[PDB]
Parts: sequence; structure tokens; C-alpha cells
Amino acid sequence: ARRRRAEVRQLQPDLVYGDVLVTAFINKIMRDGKKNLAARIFYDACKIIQEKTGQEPLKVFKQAVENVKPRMEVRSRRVGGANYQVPMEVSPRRQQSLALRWLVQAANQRPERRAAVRIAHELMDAAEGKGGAVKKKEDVERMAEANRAYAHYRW
Amino acid sequence: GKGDRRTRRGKIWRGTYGKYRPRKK
Amino acid sequence: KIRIKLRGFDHKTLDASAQKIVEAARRSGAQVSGPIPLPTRVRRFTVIRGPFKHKDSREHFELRTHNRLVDIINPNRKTIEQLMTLDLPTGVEIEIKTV
Amino acid sequence: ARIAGVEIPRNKRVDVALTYIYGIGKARAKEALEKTGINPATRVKDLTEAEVVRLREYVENTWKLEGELRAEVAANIKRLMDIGCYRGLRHRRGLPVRGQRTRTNARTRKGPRKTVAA
Amino acid sequence: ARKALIEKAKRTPKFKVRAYTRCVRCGRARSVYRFFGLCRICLRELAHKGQLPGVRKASW
Amino acid sequence: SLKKGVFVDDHLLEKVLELNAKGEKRLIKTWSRRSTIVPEMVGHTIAVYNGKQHVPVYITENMVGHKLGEFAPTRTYRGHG
Amino acid sequence: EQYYGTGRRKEAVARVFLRPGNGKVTVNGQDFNEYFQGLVRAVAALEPLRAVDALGHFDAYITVRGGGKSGQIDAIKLGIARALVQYNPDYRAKLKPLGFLTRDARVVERKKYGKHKARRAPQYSKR
RNA sequence: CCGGGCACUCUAACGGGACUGCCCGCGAAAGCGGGAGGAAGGAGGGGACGACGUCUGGUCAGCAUGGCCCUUACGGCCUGGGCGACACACGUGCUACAAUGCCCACUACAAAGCGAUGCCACCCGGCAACGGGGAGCUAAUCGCAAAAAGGUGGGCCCAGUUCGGAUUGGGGUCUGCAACCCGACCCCAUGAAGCCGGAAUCGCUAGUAAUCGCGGAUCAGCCAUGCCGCGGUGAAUACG
Ligand SMILES: [Mg+2]
Ligand SMILES: [Mg+2]
Ligand SMILES: [Mg+2]
Ligand SMILES: [Mg+2]
Ligand SMILES: [Mg+2]
Ligand SMILES: [Mg+2]
Ligand SMILES: [Mg+2]
Ligand SMILES: [Mg+2]
Ligand SMILES: [Mg+2]
Ligand SMILES: [Mg+2]
Ligand SMILES: [Mg+2]
Ligand SMILES: [Mg+2]
Ligand SMILES: [Mg+2]
Ligand SMILES: [Mg+2]
Ligand SMILES: [Mg+2]
Ligand SMILES: [Mg+2]
Ligand SMILES: [Mg+2]
Ligand SMILES: [Mg+2]
Ligand SMILES: [Mg+2]
Ligand SMILES: [Mg+2]
Ligand SMILES: [Mg+2]
Ligand SMILES: [Mg+2]
Ligand SMILES: [Mg+2]
Ligand SMILES: [Mg+2]
Ligand SMILES: [Mg+2]
Ligand SMILES: [Zn+2]
Repeated sequence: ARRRRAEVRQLQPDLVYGDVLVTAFINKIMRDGKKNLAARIFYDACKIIQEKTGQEPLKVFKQAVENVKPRMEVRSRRVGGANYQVPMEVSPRRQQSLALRWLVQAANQRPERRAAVRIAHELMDAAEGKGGAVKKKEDVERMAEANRAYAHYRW
Repeated sequence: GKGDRRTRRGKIWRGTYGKYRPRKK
Repeated sequence: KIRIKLRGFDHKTLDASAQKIVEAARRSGAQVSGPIPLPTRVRRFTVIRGPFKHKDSREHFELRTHNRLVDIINPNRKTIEQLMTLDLPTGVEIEIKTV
Repeated sequence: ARIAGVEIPRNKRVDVALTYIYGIGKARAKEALEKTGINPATRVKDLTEAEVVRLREYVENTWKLEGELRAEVAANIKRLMDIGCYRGLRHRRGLPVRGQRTRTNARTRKGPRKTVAA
Repeated sequence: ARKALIEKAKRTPKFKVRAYTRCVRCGRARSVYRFFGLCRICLRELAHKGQLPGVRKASW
Repeated sequence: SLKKGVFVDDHLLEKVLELNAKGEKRLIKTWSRRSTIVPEMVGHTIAVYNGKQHVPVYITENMVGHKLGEFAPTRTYRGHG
Repeated sequence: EQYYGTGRRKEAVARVFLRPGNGKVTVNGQDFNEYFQGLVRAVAALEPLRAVDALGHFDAYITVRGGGKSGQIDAIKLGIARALVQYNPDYRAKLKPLGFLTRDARVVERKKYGKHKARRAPQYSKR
């Protein structure tokens, strides 16, 4: 991305809940190119957010996503001394991706044998706040706390 | 998987036919 | 009921050898239904570009075999004769069968 | 229960637990399952000793398993060795016995690596 | 290849399994095309002068 | 594996089938390692070629379906340093 | 008596026939949801209907060939977008901003000599 | 399938078609942003194409060729062997270590190529490889052909396992004069290492990367997981 501003890949909205967030999330669940499996997993998940919990599974997702969204992070930078760790804020775009990423990877670490139940529980625990993928968002922010000394080196 | 000659998936890969991939259509 | 099979390599000479026959038939005889371009069958050769060894850097050529079919429905002995000795092909091959 | 010497399969599923016997699996199983008119889909945990003894009797009688099976493949190879035979030599030195370049990994047959200097 | 080698290619009888292709412009036993009887350097050489009928270089 | 088959070369096949019905038996050098062995081979002493020389190989009843080059190995080894 | 449209995606091509009715859709001698059962991107093809407000106005009989199940679906979507643009082509007005009037130029990129997949290249060795 | 038509899909030749030519912004211009076009733009995406030259680069084993060199051999024919060796070391790969996964049954959707010294439908024998028979096609006209993933349905229940199929034993099929060394394939038994890989390291910016099958060249057969190609589904991410 030397010359350009590298404009953002844009996705077609969902065919059920009609939301881009969902598709962009669906993609991350997709192993080796299978979209069909990706949705059939996710859609079974919000089935689980229904019989289990009386709440509305869409609403959980935006919430569970907004809780696992990191507010600040520590980027490497090189200077008139050695390499450092400098705290800055995640751009809106960036916060997106990380939350979607961490969500899934956390999900797969959950012990539940079936894929949908994994993302189900995680996304629930995520929204209620106690989720493993949240432990990350938190943690990342905690790094940029302790390094606030180096926060004068930001760009 | 693609190396079990004693399976459907395997046979297809090796390109061959047999008791595990009998030829019918 | 008797049809003509046209083949060849250059479609410059192949096309131009259908069009003479169309009017050595239409004007020159009974009804003949226009040239139909049967699909081209393509032989391809891909080959290492140097004498010894550079396994990347190929060059490939191809030999294009083009087909063209014209149907002629009814016999006129001027069609038979004009299409016999007035042959003016070059690298084209022609065929005819009664059946 | 127990078949072919001791070899107890348990729980699981009956056509599967049949694989766990020496000399048997896949085919030789799903065959003797209907040949004894037994449901394969059932579980070896529970079934009538009826369908149990019909089942051991077939198998243990039909073909050779376990001890005598291993004893036969033993003396078969003993036969290839000591007859001075080629394949015999490849058994004698523990090297790969069919086709099989040995300049690089034979490892399954060769053992783990024993490295040396350049 | 050598002479008696380009020759023996032609002497085809005695166990036709032994008949192997050979280039008509080389003697080259390797990478000979059934269709042309030429080998792969020669195919590239003759195709480039136009002396291979209706044989054009491909691009796509 | 052949079966309608069992290929043996006719050259030694002669000299062996003879050494039954001639009544007499001795040492016979052949290049044919492609051939199968027995029945009337057993007890004959056949010299098989490895590419280098002719190896004496004594013959018995469990050598039966085995080609003549099984018993004449082609490569010299004795391991490494 | 009817309206027509043409669309194609990746060597797959679609014939679209629109003759008003309950909203019944026929594909290659089949119910729409039978042929496409289990494929979750299916309903995206008739997306220009939903945005044209015509629901149970039109039935559909549709032939399609080439490519594969899930790229044929994009070929139908252009069919319906070129058929709906026939009945009162004031429906061009909002179709094209939605982007249902453009054909996908996107196709399989070929293979290159020296490579493996036409971009994907063999592992570098160096030593 | 028939009549019928070729309108469509398509097949293949010929043109058309966007040139920053048009709208505001900037600017001195070239250009650049932005707008509406349009199927398409800012060289539309991909080929083919590779300056004077450099590496005393590669190739005397494709061929050519100056020079030196052997002349019952440094030439020539054959039978057999070797190029396939195995204490080990490196490069490119393939199949995996599983549950977004394995197996079984059913159900769909491609493109590009090849074949009347061949491709072989369909029927019978065989668990099968294959073998008998045997119709069509000089092939948009018959055959390779089943595409695979996917889809549906049921099974497995986290286990070195219905994971994974290396190794070995026995039984066979085929090509071929001939499968010991060295073939490919089928069945039965055997079921190993392996539970995501130290230091280190590669590819890829979109219909790409991943992943899934398919065809051809060479070719009797084949050690092809290779190579050259074809379509199927189809991400992520570029602050800088
Ligand atoms: Mg398996
Ligand atoms: Mg081998
Ligand atoms: Mg070897
Ligand atoms: Mg010479
Ligand atoms: Mg040969
Ligand atoms: Mg050759
Ligand atoms: Mg096309
Ligand atoms: Mg591809
Ligand atoms: Mg390479
Ligand atoms: Mg290299
Ligand atoms: Mg201007
Ligand atoms: Mg240029
Ligand atoms: Mg010279
Ligand atoms: Mg020379
Ligand atoms: Mg010599
Ligand atoms: Mg020789
Ligand atoms: Mg070699
Ligand atoms: Mg090396
Ligand atoms: Mg490989
Ligand atoms: Mg272990
Ligand atoms: Mg061998
Ligand atoms: Mg495990
Ligand atoms: Mg690794
Ligand atoms: Mg690039
Ligand atoms: Mg292939
Ligand atoms: Zn040549």
C-alpha cells in the first residue's frame, strides 16, 4: 500500500437478518472456502440463543460484538533507540475485525463438541461480558494502560 | 481420507474403481 | 439431403471457401442452408523454451482445426458439375456424402 | 464377552468391536454379522448369550486368528529368510521389502534416524 | 544421439515393446511428440519459421 | 502374477527336462533370471548370473513359485564405514 | 403474455421467463426450492423483485445451464433484473444504483507456467 | 422423441464498443480528484511481448561446429546388471494428525480437452481389478463421464478412534517376449509414525489465497503426489 490508501473490501448484506456485520462474521467461521457450512453453523447458533435464552439473538450479536471491541492497543515502533511498544487507539475499522476474529478463535477453544454450540455459548458469555474473547479485549487494553509512559511516541 | 484405498474418497483420488467405488450411474 | 464437410487450419481460406460454394449452390442450383460453424477442435503443445534446462519459461503453440458445415437439399446437375471442376481451394479439405 | 483366545470387546458397537480382534475387521466383520443373523447396529454390552455363542463359534471356527494367525505369518517369513531368498534378505536386514527407494525415508521400517558426520 | 542409435530406432522388429520414438530432425529420444515425430526443441524451431502448417503461438 | 502363464525360458527348460530323462544331473549356467523354478528343477545345481558372474544356487521344494533371480542378488553391500 | 432476461456468471448462463402470477418459481422443470434446497444464498437471486415491490405479482419459469449451483444464482439475478426492466422500464431508475444491472466480469484467472495456481508460486528454497 | 421453428442458449467469423471524448473541482498546461454514463472505465481484468547490456551465466549429451583425441576400438551388436544402492544430510511435494470432521446410502450443478493402430455405451460372469460378448461414432451427431466439494438422510461420540492409512503376510487382475532385482491396480488380513511441529522459513492483494474434482502431453504399461492447463465453491486484510 505504498501509493494508495487501500480502500476497504465491501460485503453484500445478509440473506436473513439483512446485516453486513453478520456476513463479515460468517466469513470468519468459514474454513477452506465453504460458505454453506459457515452459515449453517452460525444460523444453528442463533437457534441456540433462542430456545436457551428468551432474548433476541440478533441484539446479542451487536452487544457481544461491542463488548469484545478493543478501545486501545500497543503497536511496535522504531526510534532513536531500540524497538518499543506504543499505546494508541484502534481505528473503528480495526476494532471491527479484532472483535470478529477473537470471537471465533475463543469460540473454538470452548470445549463443546459441536461447532454451533461453541459460537452460541461464547456469543452469550460474550454479551453478558464474561466471555473468553472478552478476556482478550480487556487484556489488550491492559497493555496500553501500563505502557502509557511511552504514549508520547504516538502517531 | 484421500489415501484410504478402502474408501470412496480414496479411490476417487487414485482414480480407480472397486468394491468401495463400484461403477454405476 | 447431401451435405458438405469443410475443414482446415487458416479460417481466412476456410471461410472464403464456403462463400464461393454458397453461391455456386444458391444461384447455381436448388436450396442450400447457410454456413454453420461447427466448434473448433484445438490441439495444444506446451514446451520448455530452452535446449537444456529451465523448467519454468515455456512457450506454447496450438494447431487450430476449424469446421464448417453446409447442407444442400436438392440435386441440380450444374451444382454437381460446378462443385466438381470449379474447385478453387488451397489448404482447405472438403467432403461430401450422399447419405 | 470374549472371543479368540481372550480378546474382550466391550460396549461401543458390535460390528466395530469385532475389528478389535486379531485377523478381523471391516469385511470379515459385517459378513459374520448377518451370517449369524445378528444386528450389527446393536451394542456388545447387551445381547443374548444366544447371539453371543453363535457369534464366537462362527468366527473362532471359520478362520485362524490371534495366536495361530501370528504363528503362521511368523513361519511364512522365517521361510523367506533362511531359504536365502531375496525378500528374505530384506527381512534379515530389516529393510523395505517391495519396490521402495531407501536413499531417503524408509523410516517406518528403518527405525528412527541415526545421524552421522559429513 | 549417436548414429547407430538413431538407426536402431528404425529397425523396429524383435519385440515391438522395444520400439521407441525418436526425433526425425535429432535422434533425440526424449520429449518427442507423436503427432509431429519432432522433439520439443525442433517443434519450437520449425514452428517459429512458419514451416509448421497452421501452427501459431498461443496466448490467453 | 500371470495365471495362464507361469513363464519359464525354454533354453534351460530344455537342459533341465533332459537331466531327468537322461538320468544324469550336473551344473548348468543360465542367464535367465526372469524364469520361475521347479518341479523338475529341484535338486539341480543352476548357476544364475547377477550381472557380474554366475552364482551356484541349490534347489529345493519351498523355492517353488520363486523366480531364479530371487536367489542371485544384484548388489554388493556389507553396510557402511 | 410474458417478459424475458439474460444473465451469466462464470461460464454459467440463465434464461428467464416472467408471466405474472402467485409468485411461483420454476427452474429447469423444478420447483425453485427443490433444485436449490439447502443452499443459503438462493433467495439473493430474486432480490431485485423485493426492491421492485413485485411480490406475488409474477410467477417464474427459468432455464439455466453451465457453471455451478451457487454462481448460476447470480445469473438468474441479472435475468430477473433485465426482465423487470422490460415491464415499464422506469424500473431502471432504482435497479442500477442497487447494482443489479451490471454483469460480473470476474472469472477464473488461468494458470501460469512456472507457477502452480496462476498466482500461487512454488516455495522459495535459497539453500 | 415427431411435425415444426432457430426467437433463445450456444457455436464461430466479422464489426461495434470509452477515447478522462462529457459534467462541476483543481490546474498554466499534462494530469489528478469527484459526478453521472454504461456491461465495462481512468492502461476494464489476463496473456503474448523482455532495450544497450551483465553474470568469461547455461548448454560440445537436441543439433550444429573450429581444435585435441581413440581406430579390431574411446567405434559397433547382444544377454544380463546398474541408473531404483542406504549409517546418513538438504530442496520441492503428497496424505494426515480429525467432529466447520470420518463413513454409508440417495440427490443435484462445470469447463477445457482427448478418442473409429482408439474412446468403448449397454448385457452377462466376477465382492473387485478385470474378463467375456458386443451397438454407436472419421465424431457440437457416439464414447471417456462418475465431476468432486456441495445437498439430504442416517451412522460414529472425542477415543491413537469408524481419526490416519505407512508397513508386512496371503490371494489375485493387466500390459508386456519378460514384472527377482524395479511396474501399476483389486481383494483379505496387518494396521505404524502422527494429537499442528525448535531455531528458522514460504506463497498470496479478489474471483486472488485456501479448499474440490476434471482433461491433455509423454505413454505398451507406469512408480504422476510431477508438469501444463479447466472449471466448481470461495475468505481475510493493507494504519502506513
Ligand atoms: Mg478411514
Ligand atoms: Mg514403489
Ligand atoms: Mg529401490
Ligand atoms: Mg552425431
Ligand atoms: Mg517404450
Ligand atoms: Mg520417446
Ligand atoms: Mg463462452
Ligand atoms: Mg481454480
Ligand atoms: Mg518447478
Ligand atoms: Mg530454484
Ligand atoms: Mg482536461
Ligand atoms: Mg509492448
Ligand atoms: Mg566440437
Ligand atoms: Mg557432438
Ligand atoms: Mg559404447
Ligand atoms: Mg543392454
Ligand atoms: Mg534418477
Ligand atoms: Mg541439496
Ligand atoms: Mg510429490
Ligand atoms: Mg504416539
Ligand atoms: Mg524390480
Ligand atoms: Mg484427538
Ligand atoms: Mg510443518
Ligand atoms: Mg500484486
Ligand atoms: Mg490427473
Ligand atoms: Zn529434435
